[PDB]
Amino acid sequence: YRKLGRTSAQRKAMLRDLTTDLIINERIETTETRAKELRSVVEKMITLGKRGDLHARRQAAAYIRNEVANEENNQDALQKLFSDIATRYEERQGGYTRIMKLGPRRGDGAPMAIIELV
Amino acid sequence: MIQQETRLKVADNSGAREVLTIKVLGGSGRKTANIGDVIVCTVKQATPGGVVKKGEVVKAVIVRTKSGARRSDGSYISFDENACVIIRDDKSPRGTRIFGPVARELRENNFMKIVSLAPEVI
Amino acid sequence: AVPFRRTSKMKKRLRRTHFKLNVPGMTECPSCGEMKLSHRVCKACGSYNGKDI
Amino acid sequence: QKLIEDITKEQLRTDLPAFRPGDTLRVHVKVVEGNRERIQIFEGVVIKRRGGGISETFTVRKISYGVGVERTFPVHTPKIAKIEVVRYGKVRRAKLYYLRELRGKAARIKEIRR
Amino acid sequence: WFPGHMAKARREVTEKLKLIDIVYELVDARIPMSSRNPMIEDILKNKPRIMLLNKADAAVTQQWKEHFENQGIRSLSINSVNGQGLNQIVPASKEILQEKFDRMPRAIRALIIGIPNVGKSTLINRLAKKNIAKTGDRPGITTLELLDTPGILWPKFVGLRLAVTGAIKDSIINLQDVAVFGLRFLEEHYPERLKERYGLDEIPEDIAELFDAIGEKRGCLMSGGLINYDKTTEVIIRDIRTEKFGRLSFEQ
Amino acid sequence: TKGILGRKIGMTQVFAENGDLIPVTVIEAAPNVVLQKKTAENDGYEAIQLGFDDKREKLSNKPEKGHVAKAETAPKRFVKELRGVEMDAYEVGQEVKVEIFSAGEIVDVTGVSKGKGFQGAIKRHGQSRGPMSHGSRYHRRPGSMGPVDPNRVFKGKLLPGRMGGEQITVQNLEIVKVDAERNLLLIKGNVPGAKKSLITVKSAVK
RNA sequence: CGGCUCAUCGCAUCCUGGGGCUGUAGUCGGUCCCAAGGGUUGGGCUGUUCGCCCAUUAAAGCGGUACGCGAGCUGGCAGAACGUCGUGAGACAGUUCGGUCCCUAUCCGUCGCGGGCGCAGGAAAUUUGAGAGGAGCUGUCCUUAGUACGAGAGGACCGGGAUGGACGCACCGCUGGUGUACCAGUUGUUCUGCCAAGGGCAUCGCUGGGUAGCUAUGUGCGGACGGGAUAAGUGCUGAAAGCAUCUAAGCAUGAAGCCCCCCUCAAGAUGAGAUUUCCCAUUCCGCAAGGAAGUAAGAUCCCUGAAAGAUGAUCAGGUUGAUAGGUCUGAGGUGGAAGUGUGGCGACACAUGGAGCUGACAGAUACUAAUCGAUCGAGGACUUAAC
Ligand SMILES: Nc1nc2c(ncn2[C@@H]2O[C@H](COP(=O)(O)OP(=O)(O)NP(=O)(O)O)[C@@H](O)[C@H]2O)c(=O)[nH]1
Repeated sequence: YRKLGRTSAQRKAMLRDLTTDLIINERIETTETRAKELRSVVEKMITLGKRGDLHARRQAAAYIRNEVANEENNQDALQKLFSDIATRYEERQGGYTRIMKLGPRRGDGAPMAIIELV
Repeated sequence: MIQQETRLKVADNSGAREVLTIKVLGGSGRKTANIGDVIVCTVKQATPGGVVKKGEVVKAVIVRTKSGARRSDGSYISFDENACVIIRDDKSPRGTRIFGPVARELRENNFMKIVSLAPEVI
Repeated sequence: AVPFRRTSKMKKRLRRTHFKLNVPGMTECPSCGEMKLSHRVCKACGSYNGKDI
Repeated sequence: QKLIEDITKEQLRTDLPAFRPGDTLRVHVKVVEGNRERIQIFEGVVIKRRGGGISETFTVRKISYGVGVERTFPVHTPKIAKIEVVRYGKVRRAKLYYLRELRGKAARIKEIRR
Repeated sequence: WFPGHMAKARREVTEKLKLIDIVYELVDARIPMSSRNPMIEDILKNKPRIMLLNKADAAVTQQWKEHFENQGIRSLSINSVNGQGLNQIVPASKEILQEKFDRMPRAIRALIIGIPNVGKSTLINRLAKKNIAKTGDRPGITTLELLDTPGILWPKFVGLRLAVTGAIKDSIINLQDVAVFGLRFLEEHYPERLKERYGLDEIPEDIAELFDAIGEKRGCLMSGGLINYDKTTEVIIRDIRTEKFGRLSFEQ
Repeated sequence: TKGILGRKIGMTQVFAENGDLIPVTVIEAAPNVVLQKKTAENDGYEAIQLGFDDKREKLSNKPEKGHVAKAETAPKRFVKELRGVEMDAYEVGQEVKVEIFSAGEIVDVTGVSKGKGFQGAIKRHGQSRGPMSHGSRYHRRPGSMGPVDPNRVFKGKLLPGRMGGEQITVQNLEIVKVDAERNLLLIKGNVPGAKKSLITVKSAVK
């Protein structure tokens, strides 16, 4: 696994907020290396969504930050998983995302990509 | 894993208490002695009325290692309190009788007089 | 340490040889385009293997 | 290691009993000093239960005349004759390392029989 | 048991054993006979020399002096604090050495050596009226007309009676030696003296048990009621060198 | 002087009719198939081209495609020879397995070492440390190159370089057990090579 | 200055090998040649070389290279105390403490790793081995054997057989260490509305463990068998020299030296090796000499990875696919989840249940990601022989 350029306490918080930002907007522009590591933790989030246990909720609750997720429903990031994300991915086993890569930006040299839910 | 300048304890009734190593007899240059090696020794604390006295320099045999005495046969032995027997010249100790157990690693060499006085051999 | 000499007008021109960077990979787009870096979605059309994204 | 585990069961011994990591069992060790086998029965408490298939292992601590004796008897070895349990003891964990220190009256709290 | 600090120094210094007229030897007043030096006994021949037994603070001293005097050597006891016995050593440098005083106004240069920590560094400042240097440890310095404050000690190293005056190094050479032996002199010669310093009623036989009887009165414990041996080694040598037990002898 | 060569898998223990908890290696290779006979009068000396772990046509190549039709075997990988084998029982197309080795026979291994990456002077050349305290910052550095009057460096003085990726011979090893059905050789001791890498198992050169 | 790293080097040898002569009955010895291949210590106490002590060992070899090595390390002049000298200012190969010597490597050397180009066509593999490097130590013990020996005691030689140390090479299955996204226990506050259960931070909060990988103190293994030529010699044959001779002719013999045998790198060994197998002998411009332009065989760009790795490269792989991740089924690890129920005044216990959880470890599985494409890359010159 990639150290992602930050320290460990930063590293665990580096990605949890991405997962909130993932399942809300469904489609993120991101630095591809951070994107390349992220797909192997949020599929563990989605498959943990596909249990439906209350015990399945709390393990996500230790991970997913309680952002207000979808407007005018007050659907939480937790409450968007098991009511909408699980039923959107009932049949497909594995491979819930992909990394279509993009070019580099102007003032970094950093290669880019796009993470969606598919 | 005894070394030079290692604190050892008495296991026989020699009256001695604390033993500081000087040099490992086994081989030449090496300072690591596991079990049964001959270890020349000095004495930091002793009971007075006995065979030897305080600060005497004698020879001795390791009995107890905290490090792993390991057989070829897969078995393992490690003691807690690193003790040592106070021998004189040959493989016969200068002690009267042994405080506590000695491992069964003295079979390889001819130390089969201290094994006779053992309360336990494991 | 110190550069003891000026380096030459030769060897400086003889140092930059393996410095000049390679051509990046260029592939012809499969829909409306002219050039696009291999394996990655072009920014012109925004399509990849028959998929608008 | 799927192409290894097949050879292992053929040499494996099943005649063991299963046991918790923190307990007291007795073991019989076949010893070959000369020509006579001094089959001895070593009993006491156990600490380690580090696995290994072929190399499943455990440790036996036994106080002896004022000092404990760590025993690293191999689970998969014919020199073991028989393992016989004594105390199904309540132990919080699978690593009783700290009773290399509290050697005295701390063997009771860790040996709540069950 | 000592480096090129006393033996090596004396070796090169021994080269000035012809310009020296009177030699001043030094032995301990507590123990006379072991406090000689058999290396300097071989370099110092055919010279009048006077023996001195300093820190005299008497019955055993005088007795030994009588035998020593008849031995061929003159013994004069001096002091380090008071001015007593210095009125017989000053006039002896021009009387005993009358062979080199009126034979030719030549100087009287003296060589002062012997055993360390027994009264060698304090032999210059009271023969003069000014301090020069001083150490309370085993070592000293490395320096009438006098340039003499070195040390003889022992080139190669009976020692049980030696270190009770602390004439050698004791950082770590041996500390249990003075413990196991020195109380026997308090047992064998003056058994009544121990009954008051720590308040013991009767001296027991186990010399290790008398440590714990002393040490629990002391309080230099180590862990959980256990009295430390090595600290109780210190409180015995701390008292015998300050003469807390009084005036005691060694050899008879 | 015989030899198979095959991949390794892991490390195990096997005790056989004694307490001997012997560390054993996981050397499992398929029946080697003589590729091409080197004869002395044609190619300077005698040898046996051997193959192992044959792949499929995805990694095949018209050079290596005709390399095997003389032997009539699928295109495999790791094609090595054996300078020491007999030139009698090793014809073109012959198949050799583990049925050659049995119990109590000295073996030899030459295998590719682990690549530890670009280490320092310490773990490559066995260089010890300097003093870590007492004012000296100096440690973990290979010391002076040597004298002054040469005004140069002796080629052979140690220095931190990349260590690994070269072969290692280990002689005087023994076999504890053979199993022909899983095609497994078991070697007492330890054998150089990371997992899934080829191991020449040649007869222990007495 | 002395050490620390590290070395290499001489022989005038410290031990181990090979013989000589003595005061070597046998064991054990001093002393003189051969010999530089390895190997040659750890403490107190010393500024520390000087010296002293202890324990060692097969023995702690002398010496050189800016008294080997400070752009690699290691302070290890002003103020004072002093004594002494000079009236004093101030002196001193006089004594004690306090006391800051800088560097990003350009070049050459080194240790690696690449890229170009060569090797009269490309490729793909396999190798040859001139030449270079590494390896070269021994101690105890057991037989033979108390045999050979000697008034005795003593007690081998030659030669087998165990077992160590040092040192080198490999490796994680044992044995332990490590593990910063694993596991639970717990403090302090804050945080999701509260309770419960959780998150954040506090050296990774702290303490108890630990997969993987990397590791030594752990484990395996090495220094064998030997041949060939030589030293000192040991000799045989005999000349010079009617005897005779180690020597001149001519033979042997004989050392851990030295070649070679083990190992490793080695055809950029410009002498560019050699087999095996591919691959075609195009289209074209120029009278021709030739020059291009497409392409094979094939490699690569590019992409997912690690057995690899500072990057390059190497290696596994690129949709007739298991390279990676996910998914499962597992392993190993910690080990008794939550919820609920019971019991307890409660703190908590017990039940459902070796539970729940898990980072690189397995094994299946096209579910995602390796698309779609592009580029490079040969038509084999010239003598002469044999065919
Ligand atoms: N009471 C008493 N004390 C004395 C006597 N002599 C010396 N001392 C004290 O014991 C200490 C040691 O004396 P010293 O002369 O420095 O010993 P040293 O033998 O000269 N040492 P070094 O040979 O190394 O210079 C001094 O400090 C002094 O005060 C004495 O005769 N009587």
